[PDB]
Amino acid sequence: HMQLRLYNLRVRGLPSDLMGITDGYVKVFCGSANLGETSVNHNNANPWWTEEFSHFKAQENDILRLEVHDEDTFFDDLLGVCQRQIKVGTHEHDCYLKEGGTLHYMYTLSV
Ligand SMILES: [Ca+2]
Ligand SMILES: [Ca+2]
Ligand SMILES: [Ca+2]
Repeated sequence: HMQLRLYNLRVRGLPSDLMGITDGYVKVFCGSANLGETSVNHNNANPWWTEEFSHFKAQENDILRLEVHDEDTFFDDLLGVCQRQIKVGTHEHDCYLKEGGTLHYMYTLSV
């Protein structure tokens, strides 16, 4: 087992919602294990989140998948997906979201 820690999620420049400012949250997977989701950062085009995510059964080269969604009343909209293979150490990354904006994040993979 290796330990993965995913943290410092933030987005710059989310697009408009159908009505007003987007209500973003991030869902986190590692090797298709569901690691959970952040709270919704309501009415914020440039959110950052305090939440962090750990996975104590990771392996090097597992695929980290980050999904940025907009919360809505009837159907949430998936704005973008960032995927990469995890490497030992601490790494900072950014990702351009299909529907607009850029996601920045860090992770640490250990032991
Ligand atoms: Ca929407
Ligand atoms: Ca809103
Ligand atoms: Ca919304």
